[PDB]
Parts: sequence; C-alpha cells; structure tokens
Amino acid sequence: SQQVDKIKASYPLFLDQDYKDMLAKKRDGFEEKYPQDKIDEVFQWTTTKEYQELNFQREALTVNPAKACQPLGAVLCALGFEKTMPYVHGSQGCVAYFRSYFNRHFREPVSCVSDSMTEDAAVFGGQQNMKDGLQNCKATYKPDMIAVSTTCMAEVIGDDLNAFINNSKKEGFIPDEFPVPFAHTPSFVGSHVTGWDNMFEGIARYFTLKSMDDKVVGSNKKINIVPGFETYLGNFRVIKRMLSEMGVGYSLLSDPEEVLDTPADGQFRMYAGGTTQEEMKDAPNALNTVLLQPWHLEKTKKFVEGTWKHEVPKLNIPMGLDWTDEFLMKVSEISGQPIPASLTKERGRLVDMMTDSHTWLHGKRFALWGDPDFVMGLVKFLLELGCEPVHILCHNGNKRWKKAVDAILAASPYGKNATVYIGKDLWHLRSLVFTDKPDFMIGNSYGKFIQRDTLHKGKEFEVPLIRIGFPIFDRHHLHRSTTLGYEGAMQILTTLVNSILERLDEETRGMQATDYNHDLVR
Amino acid sequence: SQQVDKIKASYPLFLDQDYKDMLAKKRDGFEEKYPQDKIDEVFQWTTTKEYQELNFQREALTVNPAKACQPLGAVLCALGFEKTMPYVHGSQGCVAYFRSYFNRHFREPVSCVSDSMTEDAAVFGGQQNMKDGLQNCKATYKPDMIAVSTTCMAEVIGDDLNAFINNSKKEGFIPDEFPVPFAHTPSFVGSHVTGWDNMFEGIARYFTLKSMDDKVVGSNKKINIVPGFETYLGNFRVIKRMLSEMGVGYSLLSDPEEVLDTPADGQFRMYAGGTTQEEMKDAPNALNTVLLQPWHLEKTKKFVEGTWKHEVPKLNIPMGLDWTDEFLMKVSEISGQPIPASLTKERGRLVDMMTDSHTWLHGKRFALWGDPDFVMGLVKFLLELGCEPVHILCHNGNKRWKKAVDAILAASPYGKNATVYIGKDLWHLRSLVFTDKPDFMIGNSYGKFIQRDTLHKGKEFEVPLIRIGFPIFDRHHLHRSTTLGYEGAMQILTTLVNSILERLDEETRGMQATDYNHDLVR
Amino acid sequence: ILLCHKHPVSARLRFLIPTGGGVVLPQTLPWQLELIGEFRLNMEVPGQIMPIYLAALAGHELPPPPEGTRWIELTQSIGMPWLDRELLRRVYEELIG
Amino acid sequence: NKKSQPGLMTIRGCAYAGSKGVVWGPIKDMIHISHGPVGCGQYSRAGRRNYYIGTTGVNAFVTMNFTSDFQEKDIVFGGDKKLAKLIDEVETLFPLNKGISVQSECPIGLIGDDIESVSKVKGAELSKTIVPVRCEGFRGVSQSLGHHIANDAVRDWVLGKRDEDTTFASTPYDVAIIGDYNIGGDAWSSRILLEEMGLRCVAQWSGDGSISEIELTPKVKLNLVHCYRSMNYISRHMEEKYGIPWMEYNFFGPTKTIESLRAIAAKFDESIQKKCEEVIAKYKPEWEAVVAKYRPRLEGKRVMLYILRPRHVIGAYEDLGMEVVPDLIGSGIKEKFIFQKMGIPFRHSWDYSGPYHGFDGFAIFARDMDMTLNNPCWKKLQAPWE
Amino acid sequence: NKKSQPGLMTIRGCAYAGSKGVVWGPIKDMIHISHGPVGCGQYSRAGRRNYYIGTTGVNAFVTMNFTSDFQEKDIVFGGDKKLAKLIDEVETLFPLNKGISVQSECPIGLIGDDIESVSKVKGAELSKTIVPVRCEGFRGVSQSLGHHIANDAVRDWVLGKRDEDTTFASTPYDVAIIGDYNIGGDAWSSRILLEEMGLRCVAQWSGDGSISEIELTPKVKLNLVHCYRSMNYISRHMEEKYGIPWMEYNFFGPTKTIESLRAIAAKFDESIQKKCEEVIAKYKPEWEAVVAKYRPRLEGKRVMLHVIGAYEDLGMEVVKPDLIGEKFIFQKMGIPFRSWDYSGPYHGFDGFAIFARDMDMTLNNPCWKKLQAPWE
Ligand SMILES: C[C@H](CCC(=O)NCCC[N+](C)(C)CC(O)CS(=O)(=O)O)[C@H]1CC[C@H]2[C@@H]3[C@H](O)C[C@@H]4C[C@H](O)CC[C@]4(C)[C@H]3C[C@H](O)[C@]12C
Ligand code: ICS
Ligand code: ICS
Ligand code: CLF
Ligand code: CLF
Ligand SMILES: [Fe+3]
Ligand SMILES: [Fe+3]
Repeated sequence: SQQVDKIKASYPLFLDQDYKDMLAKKRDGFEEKYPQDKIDEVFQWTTTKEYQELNFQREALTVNPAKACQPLGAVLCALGFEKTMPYVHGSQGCVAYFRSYFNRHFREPVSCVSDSMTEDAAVFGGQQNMKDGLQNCKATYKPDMIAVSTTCMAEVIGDDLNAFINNSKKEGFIPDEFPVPFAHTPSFVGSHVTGWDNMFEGIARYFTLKSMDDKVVGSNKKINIVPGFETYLGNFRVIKRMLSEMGVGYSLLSDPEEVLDTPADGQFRMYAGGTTQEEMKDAPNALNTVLLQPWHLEKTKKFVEGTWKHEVPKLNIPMGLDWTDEFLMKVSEISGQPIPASLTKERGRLVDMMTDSHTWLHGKRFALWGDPDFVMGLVKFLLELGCEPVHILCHNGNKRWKKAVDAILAASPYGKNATVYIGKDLWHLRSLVFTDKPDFMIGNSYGKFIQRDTLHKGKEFEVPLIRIGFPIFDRHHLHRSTTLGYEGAMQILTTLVNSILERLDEETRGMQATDYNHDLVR
Repeated sequence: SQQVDKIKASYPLFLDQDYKDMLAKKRDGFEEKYPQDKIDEVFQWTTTKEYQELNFQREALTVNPAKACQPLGAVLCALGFEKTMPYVHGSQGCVAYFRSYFNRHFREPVSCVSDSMTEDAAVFGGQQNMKDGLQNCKATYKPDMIAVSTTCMAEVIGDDLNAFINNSKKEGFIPDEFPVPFAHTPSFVGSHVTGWDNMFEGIARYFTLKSMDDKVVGSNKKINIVPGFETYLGNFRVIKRMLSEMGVGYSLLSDPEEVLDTPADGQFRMYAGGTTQEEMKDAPNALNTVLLQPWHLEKTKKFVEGTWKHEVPKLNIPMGLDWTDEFLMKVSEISGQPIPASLTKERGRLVDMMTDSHTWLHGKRFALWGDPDFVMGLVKFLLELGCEPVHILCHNGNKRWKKAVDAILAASPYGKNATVYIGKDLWHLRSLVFTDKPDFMIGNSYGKFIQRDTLHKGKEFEVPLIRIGFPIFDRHHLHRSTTLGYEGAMQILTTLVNSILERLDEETRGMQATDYNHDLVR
Repeated sequence: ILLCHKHPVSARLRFLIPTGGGVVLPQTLPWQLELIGEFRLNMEVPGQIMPIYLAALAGHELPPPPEGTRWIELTQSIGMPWLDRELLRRVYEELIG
Repeated sequence: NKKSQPGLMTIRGCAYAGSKGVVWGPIKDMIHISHGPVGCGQYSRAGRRNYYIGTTGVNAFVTMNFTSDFQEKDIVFGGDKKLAKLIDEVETLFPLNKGISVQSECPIGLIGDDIESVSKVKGAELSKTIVPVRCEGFRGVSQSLGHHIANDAVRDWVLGKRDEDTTFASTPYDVAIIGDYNIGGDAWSSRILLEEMGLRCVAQWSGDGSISEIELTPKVKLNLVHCYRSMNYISRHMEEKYGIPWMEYNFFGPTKTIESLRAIAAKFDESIQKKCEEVIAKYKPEWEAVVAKYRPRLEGKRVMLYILRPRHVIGAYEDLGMEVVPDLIGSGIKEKFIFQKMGIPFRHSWDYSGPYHGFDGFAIFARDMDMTLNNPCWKKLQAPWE
Repeated sequence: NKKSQPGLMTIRGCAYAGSKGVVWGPIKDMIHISHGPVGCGQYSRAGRRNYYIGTTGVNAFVTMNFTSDFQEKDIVFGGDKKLAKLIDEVETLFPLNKGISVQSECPIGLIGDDIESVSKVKGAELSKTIVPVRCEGFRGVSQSLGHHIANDAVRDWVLGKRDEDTTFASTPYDVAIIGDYNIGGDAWSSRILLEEMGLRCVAQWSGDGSISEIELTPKVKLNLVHCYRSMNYISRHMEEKYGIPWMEYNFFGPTKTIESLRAIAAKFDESIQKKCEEVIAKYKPEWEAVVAKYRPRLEGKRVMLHVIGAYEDLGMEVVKPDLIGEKFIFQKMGIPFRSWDYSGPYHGFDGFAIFARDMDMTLNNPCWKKLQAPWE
C-alpha cells in the first residue's frame, strides 16, 4: 500500500506489516532458511579470532578483493590523452564493465570501445576483429589516436598487438600515419595500476622510441609529470596549480581531468582536453620526469630512465606534509625556480589546521586500504597527524612496497601497532577489524559492507568508514576531491577530524544518558 | 576506574557502573528530581501542536536565539581592514565574549580591545576611558587604524563617540591625523549584521565624506565589493577569484580572510592583509559598488548612493545558480569585461552536478535558519535543486525581507509548503520540526540540540543537522568552506546530497532488517 | 573622613555614607579602620581649608551599617549631587583604578 | 541476435554478465565463484540491485565477491586444483551456504580447464550442489547466451534435484515467479499482489531466490514468467517435462497490472477470480490518486526507450498520459550521462529507486518520472549570457 | 584586583560572566534569564562545559539560552513589565523548572530597572523561587565581582529556604561540594572518591547542581570547596551562620588527591580514615601505571603557568617552555598550550589518566615539529 502524500521507496515500503508478513511466509515456507540462532552463532564465530586464523590461511579463495584488472587502468590512462579512444582488443563484456565502473565512480560519460572478440576469435585470433574495430572506431568517433589494451581473452590466446596493428595499417583499414599505440595488459598479472603503467609505457614508446636522435634533455625547460592511476580530478588540478604557482614549465602526461569533468550545457563532448601528441613527442626534451605514484610506475620509470635518459628523482607520492615538501623541493631543484610565498603560506595553513585538530586526531586507530602509493601516502599523513594506522591492507602491493611501508612505520612512534598486509582482500580486513578493532577505516565504498558487519555485532563494535580512495559509488561528487599536496592533506584532515566529530556526536546524542558530553564547542 | 591501556574521557568513563550508581544515588537522595515517567510526559507534551501554539504566543521570552549583537559584527567588519584594531568602547566582558565567539568559530586568534568601562564610567561617562584606551592601544599594538564600536553600556549612558575621539585627539592622547573611524552599534537594535553595516558605514564616511570634491565615478575603472557579515573565508576567496578570472578590477572593502587564516610558522601575526586606507579613500572613484549581502547593508547602500553617487545595482546575494549568473552579468555590464569561458565551464559543471544529484535532492524537506541574505540565498538554491524548504527562520529578519522571500517562494512550485518566520528563535524552530517534520535542518551548531531533542522522540522523528552558517563550533575547518558563486553552490550541493546519502546508509545498515536497500551504488 | 570597604577578592567597593544626604563623615559637608595615606583631598569651605582622608574597612564580611548610615556602590550614586559623586569617584580611582 | 560491429561502443554485456550477474547472482543462499581473474568479479560486485533478505556473509552472499583471482601460473598450469582448494576453503569459511556455483570467465574456456569434473568430485565429496557454468564472456554475442547457459545449468544441476521427492505439500494455487530479479524489490511487489489474490508463490527466483525454491519450482501449478528473454528456456523445459504451464505477467502500471492479474486468476477457480477482483478494487483508489497527482504534470510528454520485450513499459507511461515514440529517454547507465549531456531528461538499475512493478511500484515510478522530467536542472543548461 | 588598563587585549570577563556563566548557569533544574539584549546570553550559551545529568528543555536548562532580548523600547521605557511577562511565559512553557534566576546585563542597572521587586512579586504569585542577580557586566573589574554577587544572591534567596525545615535526615558524614563546576565531569570524579571514602555528598553545586542541593547545603557537616576564589563568600557565610567548617580540597594529581583525601578523612572518625586508606590502596596501581606510561615521555619538560602537583607527578618542571597552561596566540608562536577545552575530567585518580594522556598528546604531537619549512 502507498499513500500519495508520502510515497515510500523500497525502504521503508518493505518494512510495512503486509510486506513483513509476506517475506516471513516466504522464508518459513519455501526458503528452507537456517534457524536464526544458528545464523547468529555462525556470525559470532566469523567475528572471532579462530575464524581469523582460518581466514588468513586462505590460499586459493579471494573474498571481496580490493583491486581490479589491468585493462581498466589502461583505459583510464588512455582517457588522459587528447582526442584519444581507449580500445580494448578482446571481449565486449570487459569494456562494458570498465565503462560502468568508471561511470559509477565519476558520474560522467566514459568513452571506450571493444572489437567484440568471440568464439571465432578464440579459435583463429582477433586480427580481423582488430582491423574491423580500428576502421569502425576511426570512421565513427574520429579520434586523433587509438590506444589499444587487451582483455584476458586476447592475452590467453596470445594475440600479437604489434603485428595486428601493423597488418591493419598495411592493408588500408587505418592510415599508416594514424597513431595507434598499444600495450599488453594481462588481467591475471598485477592490477589496474599495472594496466595504467603498461598503457602509459606503450604510448611513450610509440611516440618517443624511434625519434630520440634529436632529443636533448632539458631543451624545452619543462618537467614531465606522470600522475599514474588517479581518480581524483582535484589531484591533477592541484599538481597543475602548484606547478603554475612555482612558475615551473611542466608537461602533465595523461591528463583526463578535462574529459571527466565536462560541463552540462546541452551538448555532449566526446573528448575534452588531454595530453596532446606534441607534448608526448616533446617529452624527452624535458629537464626531468617526475612520477607521482612510483610504486606502480616501474615499467614507465625503466623506459624513461633507459630511453629518455632522464634521472627520475626518488620521490614518494606528494601526499601529506613532508612528502609534499620533498616534492616541491625536488621540483625547485630541477627547474631552478624558488618555492613561492603562496605555497609557503598554504603549507603553514595546513600546519595550523594540524595543530587545531591534533587533539581529536592523536591516537586514533585506522584500518585503511587502497592502491600502494595512495595507501603509503595516507599512512605517512596519518603518522604526521599522530594517528595509528593499525591495519594497512594493499591487495595489489608487493614485498618491496611492504618493506618500504614498514620502514616508514618504524621511523614514527605512532606506527608501533601497525601491520602491513599485501595480497589480502576485504574479508581479511573484516576479520582484522573484528578481532583488532580500529576507531575508523579508510577506504572505498566496498568498506561499507564491513561497517554493516561490525554494526551487526553491536554499536560499540561498529567501525565507521571514511570514503577516501577508489571506487566511491554510494556518495556523490567525491571524485572532485583532492588528496595530493597541502590542499589534499587539508581536505583529508578535515574529513578525518569531522568524521571523528560526527561519530562522537552520534555517540553522545542520548538524552539524559550520554548527552552530558554532547558539547556545543569541540 | 581507568585502564592505562585504554583511557576513557568523560564519555564513556561516566557510563561505568560505579559512576552510574553514584549519579543515581545523587539524583535520588538530594536532587529531588521529577519522576522519569513525568519528565517523559512533559517532553511528549513539548513535542505537540498545543505546545507549538503556546510557544508561538510568546511576546517577552526568547529561547535559543539565532542572532548576536551589533558590536560582534562591527568587530568582524573592523578586522577586514589593514593593520586595524577593533576597539569596542564599553565594558570588557563584551570584548571577551566577542573574541571567544570568533576564536571558536575560526580557530584563529582574534584581535579586539576594550576601554574597560566600569561603574565610574557608568556615573561619569567613558571619555577618560576613551582617551586612555586609544592611547594604550596605539602604543601597545601599533595599529594603522583603530575602528571604534560601542557596547550597550555606552549606548545606554549616551556616550558621544565623535566628541570623545575628537577630545582624545585634541588633548594629545592620539595624533590628530591618526585614522579613528567610529560607529554607534546599539546591541538592542538589530543584530550582528546591523553592527557590521554600521561599522562599515562609519569607516567609509570617515575616509570619504570630507574629500568628495576631487572624486569622479569610474576614475580607477574598478568595482567596489562590500561582502557584509561573512564568516566563510572561501566566500571572499571565490569572489576575488571570479573577479580576477573576469579580468575585472575590484576593491574588496573589509577583506578579513588573510588575518583569519594566518599560517602557523612559529610567528604570531596580529595583522595580515585587509583593505588598505588608500583603497577606502579611492573607493568613490570606482565604477560602482556591489553589495554582496544587500539585506543587511541598508545604511552602507544609503551612504554609497547618496555620497559616492554610485548606482548600486539591485543584486541578490551571489548564491546558487540564477543569482550567481545575475551577479556575473551585472559585473560584466558595469566593467565591460565579458564573462570568460572558464566561468561558463564552471557554471556548466555546477549544472552537471545538479543533474547528477537531482534524483536524491528532489522533494527533500528542509528547515533552515541563519542571516537574512544567507537564508534567502540558501532558499533560492534549494528551489533550484528541486528541494522543498518548509521552515524558513530568520531571527534578525524584517517584514520587507520576509515579503521578498515569499515572492521568491511563490515564483517556484517547490515553495508551496514553505513558511517564512521572522523574529522567531530556535525553540520555535524546534516546535516546527516536531509538529511539521522536515527531512533535514540547515543551520549553525546550535541546531544540534534540536536534533538531539528530535532523537529523544524517536529515531523516525530525528531531524539531522547540516552545519551551514555561523557559528559552527562542533566541527573543524568548516569556516574555510565556500557558499558564494558556483564553487559555493557545488560545495553546498555536495554537502546536502551526501548528508542525504549518509542518512539513508545509516537507516539501511541493519542486517537482515533494512540492509536490502544498503546499495553499494547510490 | 570618607568610609568605604573594598573586598579582598572581588574588589567590590562599598561606601559607608549617611542615609540622609552626602557621602562625607561624620557630618554633612558645609571596626578595624585603616587610613589610606596616599589619598588626600582638600575642600575650600568658607574661612577654612578642610582635608578629607580615606579609611578602609579591613576583612571579608561587610558589617551592618550603623543607624543613619548605608552601604552604597558607585552606581547607586546616580542622582546624587555632583560634588560628593566626584568625591566617590576620586576614592574609586585611588582604590580600584 | 547478431554479432555487434567491432569498435562501436557496444552496450551489450557478456555471457558471464548474463549468467553470473543476472540469473545466478541473485540466488542468496548460494556462493558464486567468478572463476578466473579478478576483474569480472570486481566490476559485477553488487552492480545490480537484486534485493534479498538475509545475513550477508553468513547465510546470504549476493553482494559478496568470491573469485579464484587467477594469476599467471593459473593461466599457464590451469586452475582446477586451485578451484578444488577454493571450494574447500569456501566450505570451511562459509559453512551455511546451501550450494556453490562456478561461473567461468573468459580464460576458463581457453586454457582447457575442466570445471565440470571438479564440480562433480567436490560435490560428491562434500554432499553439496556445485553447478559449473561455462559462461565465458567471449561466448555468444550478448548476455542472451549467458542467460541460456545459466538456464541450462539450472536445469542440469538444481531443477531436477527433487524429482523423486514427493514430501512437498502442494496446493492447487501453487505458482512460481520466474525471471523476476527483484530489482529494487520488484519481485516482492509482484508477490504481495499474487498472494493477496489467494495464490501461493512457492518459488521466486532469481531475485530474493533460494536454491530450495528452484528445487521446489517443479512442484507448482503455474509458472509466472516476468522476463521471457532470460528464462524462456527453463519455462519451456519445465512445461515439456513436468507439464507446468507458463504465462507472462506484466505488473508495470495499473492497467497492465490489472490485466495480468485477471489473466492469472482466469487460470484458477472462481475463488481466485473473486480475490483478484477484491485486490483490484482495494488498489484502485491508490493508483487512481497517483494518476490524479502525477498525470497532469506528465500529460503529453514523449518518451523513447532502449533497454526485454517491447510494450512492457509502454502501459505505465500511457497510464500517466505520456506518449511513447523527446522529453524523457530510458536506457542504461552507460548512455545515461551521455543523454544527460545532451540535456534530455533521463531515467536497468531504476536509478537507485524502485520498485516500479505492481500498484505500489507505480507510485514510485510516477513520482520518479515527474521528478526527472520536471526538474529545474534541465532548464538551466544554457548560460543566460549566451 | 584592580581595573585593567583600557585599550589592552585582556581575557577578563564581566560580572555577568562570573555570575551567570560560572555560578548560576550550571544549576540544571533552574532557568536563568539573561536580562537584557541578546548578545550576552548568546555568547555564553553552552560556552562552559559544566556537565550535568538531565533532560534538556524539560527539567534541565543549562545549555539553553533564556533572554529578554531587549529592544530599543525596552531600553527607553524599561523592561520590568517585559520581565514579568517573560516569567509568566517561562512558567507556561517550562512547567518542570524548579526556580528562575534573572541575571542582569549591563543596560538593566543603567536604565533604573527594579528586578528585585518584579522577582518578589512574581515569586509570591507563582510560589516559585525567583533570584534577582544584579550582575551587570560593567560592575567590578573581572568575573570576581560576578562570583561575589552570585554568592550573595544564593545566600539571600536560596540558601536559607530550609532554615526552619528539619525533615532532612542527617548523618555525621555529610559533606557538600562547593565551587566545583563539573568541567568535563571534574565534580563527578571528585564525588566518586568522596563517597568511596564513606562520606555522603549531600550537596554538589554549581556543577551538576540542583536548587534542592543548594537548599540542603546548610545541613551538611563539612563544606569541601574546590574553587576558593569564587565561593569563599558563601563558605564564610555558612561558617558564621550554620557553624559548618569548610576546607579546600585539591584532587589534581595523585599526590594532591591522596593528601586531600587524608586531610578530609582526618575531620571524621577512624572508620572514614580506614575507608580513605582502602581507597588510596585501590587507586594506587592505576595512577602508578599512568605514571609509568607517561612520565618517561614527559620527564623534564618545562611548563609555564593548585595544578602544580599533577605536573610534578608527571616529572615536569614548572616555571623556553615546552608547554603553556590566549590559546591561539601561543599556538601561533608554536608552543603547545593546554576551563578545559574539550577534554576531562582532570581531577581525581580517573581524571589524572586523562590529564597525563592529554599532556603527552599535546606536548609530543608532531605538529609542533613541522613549523619550519624545510626550504627556509
Ligand atoms: C548445528 C549447525 C547445523 C544445524 C543444521 O543442520 N540445520 C539444517 C537446516 C534444516 N532445518 C532442520 C533447520 C530445517 C528442516 O529441515 C525442518 S524438517 O527436518 O524438513 O521437518 C552447525 C552447522 C554449521 C556449524 C557451525 C560452523 O561449523 C562454524 C563454527 C565451527 C566451530 O568449530 C563451532 C561453531 C560453529 C559456528 C559451528 C556451530 C554449529 O555446529 C553449526 C551452526
Ligand atoms: S534479464 Fe536482461 S539489461 Fe531480461 S540482461 Fe539485463 S533484470 Fe535489462 S532490459 Mo539490465 S533482458 Fe532483465 C535485463 Fe532485461 S540486467 Fe536487467 S535491466 S528484463
Ligand atoms: S570559577 Fe574561575 S579564569 Fe574558579 S573565573 Fe575562571 S572554571 Fe579560571 S582559574 Mo577561566 S577561579 Fe573556574 C576559573 Fe578558576 S572561567 Fe575557569 S578557567 S576554577
Ligand atoms: S567478457 Fe565477461 S567481463 Fe570480460 S574477462 Fe570475459 S567473462 Fe570477464 Fe574480466 S579480468 Fe578484466 S574484466 Fe575482462 S580483462 Fe578479463
Ligand atoms: S559586559 Fe557582560 S557580556 Fe558585555 S553587555 Fe555587559 S553584561 Fe553583557 Fe552583551 S548585548 Fe552585546 S555582549 Fe555587550 S554589547 Fe551588550
Ligand atoms: Fe556528471
Ligand atoms: Fe587555525
């Protein structure tokens, strides 16, 4: 039943008595459900430490992973170039899932095509698929460039991207001069950040490898900036703004913030902004190349140091205070530009906010997860705030990254109770937060379910989720936030302290029970 | 009892059994408290429509007001000028309260002095207090200018500010050429915004009244911007940024964002930035003067139009979409500068965000309160979003402002269930949100108690608070937010939609009860 | 003699004045009491120069006023003639100021 | 049902999406392993709003993501041993699961993996129903072949489990809801109407579906199929094997809902018809009030739809006086923001709203259509200075 | 205790802040009208953290702001009729209030308003205790005169309300906590120790204070004063009138807490002394563990400032100070700074743990070590 004055959506319409009775009848008569006491007992068991021992003994089963596959990152990297079409040679379902994922995170159109590889392609190969797809894509969407990645199907059957594209150009399906960079992105190796790295390395090799004879390091007096897999448009914006404030000539390669923030003015823009092909061709002439996320840009670093002859600085992600300082100092040293007074004032204002909120931030326990560089930057900033990152999870991390994060934690008194987990999923983290309860957990939207689980054990066991990372699906416009630089640290600090304050306000809203601490001033 | 491993603050230390027993013994033995069922009955009565009728018949009692007194606004206006000391001629307790209030809102040092008028001043006046205070303030803090307001003491005893300052200059307590603008700010007239208006008019008169012979309108090809009582530094910043993007020369009179955001670098800065005396003296030479918050800048508008001969445009507060558009068009018309493509792109991005969030925002019921211009701008933006304002409360509003807001509501189909209240306090709003429950409240920190009260009636009756306005005491760094322009509209939209989504997530977090609607993608 | 009590903690200055008129003691102007040496004031009455000194009542508790006398504050002097108001102001400035 | 042109932004999904995402995933008490690399399981995790009641992680697992997480060694050497070890770990960590399905991703059918033998061996060892689904994404041209493969798996592994069991107490009013995936509670809104008609909904899958309901489906008297495209295979098989007639029911909009209710009641005796008339009379004022409120705001508007068989959603749009051919367009999330960029009001996922089926869902549908079509945001696309 | 120099930045409050903010406001079951313009009541609303137990708006009104909201007409023609109508409306809308105080702001005493007569008339008519407080802010040099005026109002209108009432059953272990305003729950942390000692805290005001507790205060055997500066007037008055001895107790730091507990127990018989010894023995391991955890990370640090003992118990010198006990100015200078801001309790053994943790948190926070930009 519905009242037209107040129409109820699914919640709380299905809380109505008739719906409750119908659901109870269904469950009791035909679902053959386990008894509620047995369900409660099993849940309590899953919250225990012995269940954690069983869970961490997993070798073949992955439950709720915290990573994606390479071609998603390859598509994201391809989206950062001017009038460039991401083209995933392989099955269509992969591209549909990539587009849906990025649409849900960014709430923007995401352009990506597939050559619709099918059983016939599984038998004889996707060469005809590649030719037809490249021709159709160029004719229909008129891109300046087509960046080709692969699905697991094409990698497993062993399609040669180079030979396929060469045959497509040779037989006249696409012009010989049309830029078609490619990258092999096996979804069974690494993660989405690895795919981003592979796509960027392939594009750089396509545009620079054969024309290094006339390239001189430092000719254009610019600094190449490779952001890596980044899903915060504010990160690109803050990097560009800080480098413009410094007066530093820069080339931001794979800049997708324009195409992911197109205005609504009655016209659909298929492409917007992006790194130009001239910028990629002139990249070796830069003074140096700075990798914003070096821990998933290893192949890019190898190519840039080995081919462009760029002495890539050993820089952490510019996240927090110390690492933003080191990034700014390295940029100043490379470019010869002093750090302007505006950036010094912004750093001082970030320090002022840290001083303002240290009373509420100090000693707070956090379980966090995400990509390696983002996770280590968040851990560094939390240590700078006096917080305790007790559970550090990175499903796509490696042993070297774990060693680096352990070294970072050992350098801080607030990392004593911190453990770094690599190759673990969010079920492992659910066990960790049940057995060693943190105050909060920082991660993507997939953490919300964990919070639900904790709330099922009790309100006192609930671990609230702070949504920083990728992907964020249950909130709107968080992709516009910033996590890099002093501005990103400021936003992160505000989010953390305000989350602590909402949690305290909720815990003290009980009248005549806990409202004695429901302070107006905090 | 405290465990050194897990130390408990007041919450939840006083929830311990021993503390509960001690509090129960204290209540039962000596407090002579009313019975618990009896308190419950009285509370339920206070939530009723009969109690609302009894509440709205109040004529002499004000409970939980939503306004401050004039000298606070005068101090805020004075802080916006370069090397200017706010000086409240009157009693010291007023200055102490003003400083504490602004310190708690901004989490920054706030400079303000008093002449410590006491019983001797109550009997003889504060002329000697004025002389000594001006001399000591100039000697101790070395301000370029001392901006003088009044407490209710000096207004009641009829202290002549002009005569007192002139006698102080005559007798050598301060130099004759030292700028000492003054304004009478009776705390029993209007509110803090009235004090801001009075202080700004006094400063402008002091700097321009006697030198209008050599002033020609449009000589400096700039536009004067008067922000009014503004406690969001982001609003000053966004106004300046939008004017710079348009290429429009501007003079932001009373700009306190620098002194209210001093960086922490081991050095304390009493003064920072602010409108210079040259800018005030050259203000009549501007093309026009634009009042950001016209509904509390009546005296400023009268002085600007009657002395500077500026044709002040009929502009609303640049809040939301339509009014920001109108402000930009008026600035373009006055200055001759076209609106650049960057501002058009920002407007389109705001429209895109509105389109993305309209499904969650449409039909939501809001009870809001604050200053008149801020309240009307928020109402206009909510009508633009398809939301339904139901209780529009402005304690310091007047009949003309209420008529304007009613005209705005009548122009939109989403204002049919909207009622505007002027002269009503937050107890009236508590009655309103009990009897006619909205989805959310939008207001300062003082609304949190109202939320608590609603939660005491039941979880289904709880009205969550959204902290937009002044003062915000229980959150950190919200004063850095923006409410003006497209940027402020995006920030407000994000806050509203994410508050809605957070409330929905909280309501659907119950496992096997309501978590069928705990959607990952929202 | 001008009689007053200043509290050692709150610095509340109460003046012991005749209940009829004026503030001077023991006569209309034409306990452990300690004299304030730094305070001196002279009034030119016809044919005589008259000095008036300040006596401070020591302790924490205000004693009840004798007959015909009252304890008043500076604010309570509103409406009283200017001369003794100024005398009270001088005492207040010396003691409180 | 032809091959889509390569490189033309095809909107169709894969066989895995049509099998795991659509048919098998909503089954709450079963655990569904996305066999292969991590991407397919990650992108499909909780993507569809197939609503269910249960304790997630204990007895329900719909929004969970179980995957074998194939690495390079699993591609090179196969993943059958890994599949067996994963099944053992699933049993040891989720003991209350009432069945396991293994949905194959693309590499499974290419590296010559034999998941059927592993499924049989582990099911015999654990006395558990393990359903191998060869829903490799490269198979077929869309999710239709995924639906077909998932239906064949249901028929071959779950449907006939209770063929020799006659202990179920059957009534003449036994119906099974097939093909309703409970998007935002659509199946619940249909089931409340069906049960208020005096019918007993014995089975309801996939949406809010249990494996026991799939096994009990051959015991029903009528099969009410919501989505013909995805479950026509199983409906036809059930008709030719158990002699169970199947009919398509449309509960989208009051007119189609009333017509379908009368058509369903016409398959039973007079008491069911009387209860159908009673239900229609009871719900007439509610949808009449919804129409009176929202039709004036929506009369004359034009709609184009590209999402299923046509005329399914046309009835509800006509019930609001909305001409169907634009003031509104209904498609997926991938085209949603594109048509938003064109500035045309836009409404698969039901835009995180619902239910839209039945009388209760009609109110939500009308409110959502009015909200999207009449939102002021669509009137602010043009900058007033342009 | 002299007038502050005019034109200087000082943190001194007014008599209204001393009376309404400190002494009268924490009384939970009473309604306090800030008589005058809106500002004084608005800025003082919930400013101090005088913790209390009660249903706000029904039977407790500490965090609420009742004001006359004086307009120009009220200034010109007086606000006595407005005060009477306001009292009637207060009784109408808040029936469960156990008393009304009228705290005067600056204009009330300057326009010749007689709130004493209005209070007497309305209290006689409504059978309610209405306490007029002549706490005009211009009176006095600081909040000390506010404390004095509020204490005088307590004595004149509330304290003697049960002078002839002998229906209260008294025990030899009757004590009243005076001058503790329960900042973050300090008074509760003191009261738990006092009642563990075998004493019966009959009265505890202002913090978490009821008007009945004030009326019962003259019936106790000992008056334990926390803040001598604000309540010495009422303490001496009770000593001279009811013959009740008063002593200052200091529960700040384990050493001072132990000394104060023993001093209080010395006033009573041997059983109270034995209970005090049991309390000290029970709480010894907890504060010893707190010291063992926090003193090594706080030893030798200099503090620039009753509260000495807790700092010494953490091994901190008191006087380049590492901490200063004007908060934001010292914050800008870069020296850690510590009514308690947003934490507490700090008194008692339970409060000592919070005090030590907060001192370690503020003094050793990395934010103080990041002031200097690495390139400057
Ligand atoms: C008793 C319960 C099973 C009950 C059952 O068999 N229900 C079958 C459902 C069917 N019925 C009976 C409830 C309905 C009917 O069929 C009615 S009828 O017969 O058709 O008339 C068994 C099965 C799974 C077991 C838990 C898990 O191992 C994890 C864990 C391991 C630890 O070491 C010890 C604790 C834990 C929690 C175990 C406890 C307990 O040991 C559980 C709940
Ligand atoms: S199954 Fe099909 S795409 Fe028939 S794959 Fe798809 S829950 Fe659509 S038009 Mo998403 S043939 Fe169902 C469908 Fe229709 S997932 Fe749902 S809405 S009625
Ligand atoms: S009342 Fe006094 S100034 Fe005794 S006016 Fe002041 S909450 Fe201080 S040293 Mo603020 S005599 Fe209390 C005080 Fe002490 S406001 Fe608090 S900290 S213990
Ligand atoms: S058509 Fe379908 S969704 Fe595509 S792979 Fe094939 S079953 Fe799966 Fe999977 S991990 Fe990523 S998303 Fe692919 S490239 Fe492979
Ligand atoms: S010293 Fe004290 S706080 Fe000051 S006024 Fe006087 S009682 Fe009050 Fe009040 S409304 Fe504003 S803050 Fe004043 S100017 Fe008057
Ligand atoms: Fe968008
Ligand atoms: Fe600050």
